[PDB]
Amino acid sequence: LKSALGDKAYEWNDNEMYLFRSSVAYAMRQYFLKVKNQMILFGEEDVRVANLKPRISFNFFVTAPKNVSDIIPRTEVEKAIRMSRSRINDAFRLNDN
Amino acid sequence: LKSALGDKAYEWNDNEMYLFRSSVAYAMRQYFLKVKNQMILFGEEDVRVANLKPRISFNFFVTAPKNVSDIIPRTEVEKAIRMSRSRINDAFRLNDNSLEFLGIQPTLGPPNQPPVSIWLIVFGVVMGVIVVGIVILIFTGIRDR
Amino acid sequence: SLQFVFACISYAVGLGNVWRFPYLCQMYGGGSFLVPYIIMLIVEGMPLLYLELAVGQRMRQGSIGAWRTISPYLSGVGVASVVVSFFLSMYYNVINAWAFWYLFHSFQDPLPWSVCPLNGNHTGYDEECEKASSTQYFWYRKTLNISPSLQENGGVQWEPALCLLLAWLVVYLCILRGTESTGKVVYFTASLPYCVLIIYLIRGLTLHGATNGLMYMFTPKIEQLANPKAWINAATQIFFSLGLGFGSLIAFASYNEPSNNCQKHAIIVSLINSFTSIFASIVTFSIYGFKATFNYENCLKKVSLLLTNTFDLEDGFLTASNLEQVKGYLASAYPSKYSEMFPQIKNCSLESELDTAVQGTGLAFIVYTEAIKNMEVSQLWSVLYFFMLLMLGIGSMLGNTAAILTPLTDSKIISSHLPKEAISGLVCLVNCAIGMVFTMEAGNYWFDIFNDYAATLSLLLIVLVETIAVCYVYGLRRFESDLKAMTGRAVSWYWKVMWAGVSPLLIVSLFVFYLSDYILTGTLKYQAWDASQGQLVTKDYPAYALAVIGLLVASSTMCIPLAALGTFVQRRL
Amino acid sequence: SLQFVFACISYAVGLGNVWRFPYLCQMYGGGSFLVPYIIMLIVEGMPLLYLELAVGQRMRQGSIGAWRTISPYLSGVGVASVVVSFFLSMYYNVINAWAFWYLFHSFQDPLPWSVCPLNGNHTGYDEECEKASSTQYFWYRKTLNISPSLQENGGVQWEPALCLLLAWLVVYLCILRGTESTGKVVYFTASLPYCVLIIYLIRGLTLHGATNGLMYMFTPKIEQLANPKAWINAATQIFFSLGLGFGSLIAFASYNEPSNNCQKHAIIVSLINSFTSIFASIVTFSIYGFKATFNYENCLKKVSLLLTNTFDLEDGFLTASNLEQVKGYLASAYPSKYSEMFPQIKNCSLESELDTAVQGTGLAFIVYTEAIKNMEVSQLWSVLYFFMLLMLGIGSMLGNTAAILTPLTDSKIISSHLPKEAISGLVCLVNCAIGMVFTMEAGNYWFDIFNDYAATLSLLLIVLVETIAVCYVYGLRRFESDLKAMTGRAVSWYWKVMWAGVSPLLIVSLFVFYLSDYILTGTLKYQAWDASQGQLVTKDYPAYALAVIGLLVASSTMCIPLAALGTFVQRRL
Ligand SMILES: CCCCCCCCCCCCCCCCCC(=O)OC[C@H](COP(=O)(O)O)OC(=O)CCCCCCCCCCCCCCCCC
Ligand SMILES: CCCCCCCCCCCCCCCCCC(=O)OC[C@H](COP(=O)(O)O)OC(=O)CCCCCCCCCCCCCCCCC
Ligand SMILES: CCCCCCCCCCCCCCCCCC(=O)OC[C@H](COP(=O)(O)O)OC(=O)CCCCCCCCCCCCCCCCC
Ligand SMILES: CCCCCCCCCCCCCCCCCC(=O)OC[C@H](COP(=O)(O)O)OC(=O)CCCCCCCCCCCCCCCCC
Ligand SMILES: CCCCCCCCCCCCCCCCCC(=O)OC[C@H](COP(=O)(O)O)OC(=O)CCCCCCCCCCCCCCCCC
Ligand SMILES: CCCCCCCCCCCCCCCCCC(=O)OC[C@H](COP(=O)(O)O)OC(=O)CCCCCCCCCCCCCCCCC
Ligand SMILES: *[C@@H]1O[C@H](CO)[C@@H](O[C@@H]2O[C@H](CO)[C@@H](O)[C@H](O)[C@H]2NC(C)=O)[C@H](O)[C@H]1NC(C)=O
Ligand SMILES: *[C@@H]1O[C@H](CO)[C@@H](O[C@@H]2O[C@H](CO)[C@@H](O)[C@H](O)[C@H]2NC(C)=O)[C@H](O)[C@H]1NC(C)=O
Ligand SMILES: *[C@@H]1O[C@H](CO)[C@@H](O[C@@H]2O[C@H](CO)[C@@H](O)[C@H](O)[C@H]2NC(C)=O)[C@H](O)[C@H]1NC(C)=O
Ligand SMILES: *[C@@H]1O[C@H](CO)[C@@H](O[C@@H]2O[C@H](CO)[C@@H](O)[C@H](O)[C@H]2NC(C)=O)[C@H](O)[C@H]1NC(C)=O
Ligand SMILES: *[C@@H]1O[C@H](CO)[C@@H](O)[C@H](O)[C@H]1NC(C)=O
Ligand SMILES: *[C@@H]1O[C@H](CO)[C@@H](O)[C@H](O)[C@H]1NC(C)=O
Ligand SMILES: *[C@@H]1O[C@H](CO)[C@@H](O)[C@H](O)[C@H]1NC(C)=O
Ligand SMILES: *[C@@H]1O[C@H](CO)[C@@H](O)[C@H](O)[C@H]1NC(C)=O
Repeated sequence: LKSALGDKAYEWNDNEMYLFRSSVAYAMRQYFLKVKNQMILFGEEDVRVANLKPRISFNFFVTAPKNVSDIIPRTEVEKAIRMSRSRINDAFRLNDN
Repeated sequence: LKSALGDKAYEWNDNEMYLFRSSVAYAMRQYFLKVKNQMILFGEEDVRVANLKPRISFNFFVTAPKNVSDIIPRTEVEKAIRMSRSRINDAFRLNDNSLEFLGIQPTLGPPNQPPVSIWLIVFGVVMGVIVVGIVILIFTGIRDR
Repeated sequence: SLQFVFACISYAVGLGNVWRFPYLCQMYGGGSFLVPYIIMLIVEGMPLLYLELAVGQRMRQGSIGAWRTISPYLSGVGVASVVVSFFLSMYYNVINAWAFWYLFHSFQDPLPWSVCPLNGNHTGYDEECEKASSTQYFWYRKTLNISPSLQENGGVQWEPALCLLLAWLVVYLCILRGTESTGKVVYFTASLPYCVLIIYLIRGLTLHGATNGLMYMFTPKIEQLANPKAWINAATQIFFSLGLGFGSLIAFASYNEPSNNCQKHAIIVSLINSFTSIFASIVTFSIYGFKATFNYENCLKKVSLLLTNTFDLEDGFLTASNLEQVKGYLASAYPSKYSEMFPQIKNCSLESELDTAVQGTGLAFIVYTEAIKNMEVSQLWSVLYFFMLLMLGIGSMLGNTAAILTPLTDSKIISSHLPKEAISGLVCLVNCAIGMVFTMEAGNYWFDIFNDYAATLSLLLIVLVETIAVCYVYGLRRFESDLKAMTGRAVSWYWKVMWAGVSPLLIVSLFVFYLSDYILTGTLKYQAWDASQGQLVTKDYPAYALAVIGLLVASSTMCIPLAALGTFVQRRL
Repeated sequence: SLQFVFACISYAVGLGNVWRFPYLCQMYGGGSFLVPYIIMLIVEGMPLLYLELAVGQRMRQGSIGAWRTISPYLSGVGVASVVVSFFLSMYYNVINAWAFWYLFHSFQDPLPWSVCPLNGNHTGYDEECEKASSTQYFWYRKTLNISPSLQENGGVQWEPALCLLLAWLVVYLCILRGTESTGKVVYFTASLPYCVLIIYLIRGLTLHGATNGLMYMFTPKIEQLANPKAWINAATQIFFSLGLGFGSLIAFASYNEPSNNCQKHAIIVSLINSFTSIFASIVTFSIYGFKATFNYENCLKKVSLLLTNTFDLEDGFLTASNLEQVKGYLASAYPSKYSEMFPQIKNCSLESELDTAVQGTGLAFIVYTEAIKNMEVSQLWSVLYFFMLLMLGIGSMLGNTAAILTPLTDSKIISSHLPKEAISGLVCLVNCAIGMVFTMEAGNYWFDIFNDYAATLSLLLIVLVETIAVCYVYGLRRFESDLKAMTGRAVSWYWKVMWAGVSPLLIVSLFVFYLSDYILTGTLKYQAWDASQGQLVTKDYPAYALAVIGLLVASSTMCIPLAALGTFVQRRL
């Protein structure tokens, strides 16, 4: 954050993590609609987050809407994030670096 | 959308409405944390939307997280949206004239940079030079005549 | 050598070419103005100019002495011709004052005519600055502060007063450095205006909707070509641009040009003057057409947005081509909602906007300051153009002051106790003090009143009486024999008939037509600003206002029959 | 009049001042260079220059005939002095070729030295363009394509070949238009370099970290002031900038300056030469210090980012001041993770970067093209600066070609079947053809080899032998009496002792010191590019390479003892 915005950067509370999980859910919805021709209602509770560090850092994975044992593969999540990266960037004022 | 982005505008399906409801929920969370000092877990299902029109238009109101009969007043929602409008704009690539919350008006942009009559300075310098040339010329034409 | 051509160019190019001509052209139809302009040019700009130069070269005397010797009846024509230039100088310097002000306001960022101020509640821009544009508001309110009528005079302001004072001081300083300003310097002065006009033409021809202005300027419509107030104001604009009537050209080629040709001189002068006028009336009108088409597109966009927001329509559906289709479609879907909304649908067309966009006596200013905000670096071009206009102003100003100083520094009655510098400064100070009427709140109205009648009608009549005198009181055959014996060339019957017949009939016909169309309509209406709406309304002249309208032309033209009477009481003894 | 001063300025300012001096200054400590420079200037730039001008004015003969008449022993000094200029011209024109190329690559957007290319997988920039900067890569690879060694020669390229051909053609065209180029034109030519240097100084003094370059340039450290390879290369740089040894100054003030003062002339020349050198070696070093401090801050930022990403740290915590505190702190928290990461922590300091940032014979190019990307409009300043360098190049080139043409167009043996233009073009063509060695892949190494020895050592010895001859073979007292009787002024004992004693001892001492420090260390190492790492490594000269190093100074200096033998076999009969 400090690298991108300087002394104009917001602070990263858990509402920012809520917005990040919602952005990832939106990206998954869009990818599954525009490529797989399916409509799946991903939510912010299907994005599981781990290892939150203070240098802003974590891991996440995505689960089918109500089947906790169904993990979307890493490759499809990479595709879904490539498709919508320029929008997730804009939601936070970050620039791909 | 077409006014703001031109022939580069995305289409507005219901995933965009999902993202809008999540943005409004985030704004409400932030306002209730930073002003009321309370932590309330608003979600996207607490933003109720009505009257969706094809010129992009709707009404919305906000409900307490699990008490459907508890409607947050319109004034507090206006404050919560004023506090976070520049962020909701960025999430959609709109610029405060393409995303109108009817009843909430932007009131910024004051110009300030002049320390006085910047033009008076040049007027004065030119007048000084002119009067000096004038007295020089009168003196010359008087003592030489 | 080329020095003669460049001195001629310096002679011709003035302020009636870059400031007055476009203001007159836009006012009288545009297309319906050049046709009368060229007609009056060929019929009264060749013959009378050549006749005046020829008389000035033949008698080799001053403006008053020549007509004194031609006959004792005609001494007062010089007095009238001098009073005309005296009337000219005072209001003339205000145009230099205004360019001074605009120049002083060019060292800023952003320029004050490029944006609008904010309202009290800081939500939007000013209300008056939106009806008018960002430049019309700055002209009518920031640098003029015009009143909505002529009766609300108010009090003398202090910023335009200072600018006018500085203008008079700088013209004083230029006149104190000898009655000569050229010599090895003409190549720069005579060329700078044309260079800056080329620059602005390049800029203004690459603007969207520019061809509309040229179309409006050139193409004439035959409904205002029958307007007599166009012909007379086109002929006397020529009279004002060439310098006829002012007695300056007679006194110029008097102690000069021993036996050189006057025909070539007059032809070059008239051609370069008219060419300069027609070329400068194009760079302005390209930008004028741009402004008009912009305002028209704005009307259309505003109406489209209102219709879209009102019922509901996908943004971008109703643009500019289906506007009528959708207007009609919204009469078989729900007229119950449409009818009660009809008094808000603005009806805007391009012709009605090309007719009235920036009309007025500040046209040059508003239009030229409108093509600066649309440029890459604005302050540079603003400074350059306004310095150009200031050069032209000081030039025409010194040229006009020459015609009032020299017939005063020669009379051996008043030149006793007052030296040259003292009397020059006295005239300058009296002019600066009388020109303070035009720094008030309703000062632009008085400027407009003083401009037209005082600059046009007197001189139109005086050149007429000059021609009648030289043709039928001195002898046409005597004069042609004199000029043949002096220069060694016979004038063609072309000029011989133009001097005697065509001009002294055309001028009188043009005068009686205008006087009749004044008598058959009644009182005349001038204009106003109407700050609350943003357009020029046409309020009436008050009764006391017609007093000065009469007195100007009277005191500047009725000096002939009093000379013809003073020369009659002296011939009694 | 000022014409004399401006002609003197044109005389002095060349390419040894704006191109060679900074490259030499950076190479030898910077601060430890001006002190030897000023010392050698005062002790060998005043006396020998004045002596040379005085001899050229006294004998009023050519470069060869003067020393022919002084003694029959000393005719070959002119032949050696001409061979020196012949050696100079060929590699000299390559500097104009390079400026030609850079000029042709200035009509683009963006400029090719302002960005790096992309890699094959399009993820990041090129690998070589990142180790080096955007300008060092463009110099070493795009316009030169240097090889990592001297043995990998390769084949003649076609772009630099064409640029060099065009350079020779344009110098041909300038020489064909008479052996004169000044006259009512000196005020512009002599002034343009100064103006552009003021512009670039203004630009380069407002860059962050500029004071570091000036500190490095001025402040001397006493550890390389004991380096003999600095003193000799500082003295012979003076010898190369003033034109000594080339036989041009003798032949210049021979058919000119009848009885004017030579002391004032020589003093003004030396002063303006040294002043221009010192003033031009500042605009470059401000930008050099900027480059060095930028690279240092980059090292620091990269290391900080690696440490942050590695363990975990709030972004913005470890900036540049707690770097050592945190480095130490991460040794009592978890060294198990730290130790195995130690060989990646780059150790970067500012001194080690100011010492080696852009060093090399293209310093002027890389540095000046580095302060263009940091400017408002780049193409304009690039075009201006490179046209300036081209003017200086053509000037010094014609000045050097004069010393090889005139001692050839006068001998009445070869001027029979070959006219002036033909022989001029023949020499130009032979030079253009021999200069094709410097358009190969390892051509910059050959340029560097040809530069130093051939431009320095021969001339250093020839001015020595000139002074010995004029002092102890012609008679000091005879010469001072001759000059007193000719000019009417006695030379002070100041110059009398400088001619005889101090210079002929200092030059020999400087030569024996350098020859000893060559004999006590062994072979010398030049440099390389090492594209795979991005810095100048110091590979050794091959054995066959020392052959040309010997032959250059031999064939350019051993023409004295063969003249002393040809004049001995003719004196037998
Ligand atoms: C802004 C207004 C501008 C005003 C500029 C106007 C300046 C000139 C105004 C007068 C022009 C009208 C001519 C009227 C005829 C004069 C009356 C008269 O002669 O009195 C009869 C007068 C007798 O009149 P009585 O009073 O009826 O007996 O005759 C005299 O005996 C007067 C003696 C003459 C003294 C010589 C003075 C020399 C100066 C004259 C020059 C002035 C004319 C300027 C023309 C310049 C050309 C060289
Ligand atoms: C921007 C518009 C404003 C521009 C600037 C305008 C200002 C310029 C106005 C200048 C007005 C004064 C000009 C000064 C001229 C030089 C002054 C000078 O040399 O003074 C020496 C000097 C000034 O006084 P001092 O301090 O003793 O030198 O005056 C004398 O001593 C000469 C003696 C004068 C004799 C008086 C009698 C003259 C009249 C005889 C009877 C007839 C009365 C009629 C009067 C005629 C009046 C119409
Ligand atoms: C487009 C810009 C202007 C174009 C003109 C370029 C410059 C023209 C140079 C003038 C030529 C004269 C050179 C010197 C000879 C003097 C002339 C001469 O001797 O005259 C006496 C000459 C002697 O003839 P006489 O009757 O046999 O004695 O008079 C004439 O007969 C010529 C009459 C021609 C009338 C002027 C030309 C136009 C009249 C027809 C209607 C014009 C429509 C206006 C629309 C214009 C649209 C732009
Ligand atoms: C890039 C390389 C640049 C080369 C430029 C060098 C040009 C000059 C090279 C020669 C300079 C060395 C001087 C050696 C003395 C000459 C040898 C000799 O005289 O032969 C003995 C020669 C007898 O020698 P023997 O063969 O041993 O019997 O004496 C003669 O009888 C020759 C007859 C003289 C003919 C007159 C020709 C006039 C042209 C001479 C001018 C050339 C010198 C240029 C100096 C310019 C100053 C005005
Ligand atoms: C950028 C680097 C390159 C720059 C450009 C370099 C190119 C320039 C090189 C120019 C080379 C040719 C120069 C042309 C000069 C003018 C041509 C011309 O006027 O020709 C007229 C003309 C050319 O032929 P045309 O087509 O009939 O006119 O030649 C003649 O007719 C004259 C008769 C010549 C007599 C030949 C006998 C001369 C020698 C006698 C025996 C001794 C042999 C030794 C020879 C000495 C050679 C060292
Ligand atoms: C900073 C840029 C340069 C500054 C100098 C500005 C221009 C100076 C103009 C030269 C003055 C001469 C005017 C004409 C008179 C000719 C001189 C003359 O007659 O000489 C014979 C003159 C005659 O004296 P005699 O021995 O009594 O015959 O010789 C001298 O005695 C003067 C010796 C002075 C030595 C040169 C000055 C410096 C030497 C001391 C060490 C310098 C440290 C170097 C560090 C410099 C740092 C920048
Ligand atoms: C939840 O997702 C898992 C896959 O992650 C589904 O498991 C499959 O179940 C079918 C039969 O039900 C088996 O034939 C497959 O082999 C299972 N796949 C794997 C990877 O184990 C499971 O059915 C899903 N449950 C629901 C309720 O949708
Ligand atoms: C849900 O919200 C409503 C308010 O919108 C709460 O209603 C209040 O209930 C208390 C007692 O329970 C009454 O004294 C108040 O008068 C009520 N307010 C209104 C406006 O009616 C209700 O209690 C909330 N329910 C829960 C479970 O939190
Ligand atoms: C724009 O044009 C319309 C039609 O040309 C104008 O509406 C007409 O108004 C007159 C009265 O002024 C009625 O008698 C007509 O019946 C109207 N026409 C229609 C089709 O309804 C309208 O007034 C114009 N706009 C403005 C602002 O005047
Ligand atoms: C940066 O500096 C450190 C310390 O000054 C260097 O680390 C030393 O390396 C030598 C061997 O070359 C060891 O004997 C020392 O014990 C090391 N010092 C410490 C404190 O561990 C380090 O090598 C330098 N960076 C680079 C790239 O060489
Ligand atoms: C706008 O300003 C006016 C006074 O200039 C004020 O009466 C009005 O309340 C303001 N608008 C709003 C929305 O407050
Ligand atoms: C204008 O509206 C019509 C429908 O009436 C539509 O078919 C057409 O595409 C529209 N034009 C544009 C440019 O959108
Ligand atoms: C980068 O390019 C190289 C070849 O230049 C290739 O081997 C490598 O796979 C590329 N990187 C990726 C991530 O594909
Ligand atoms: C550097 O780190 C220390 C902790 O070791 C911290 O107190 C200090 O504020 C840091 N400096 C900056 C400029 O952030």
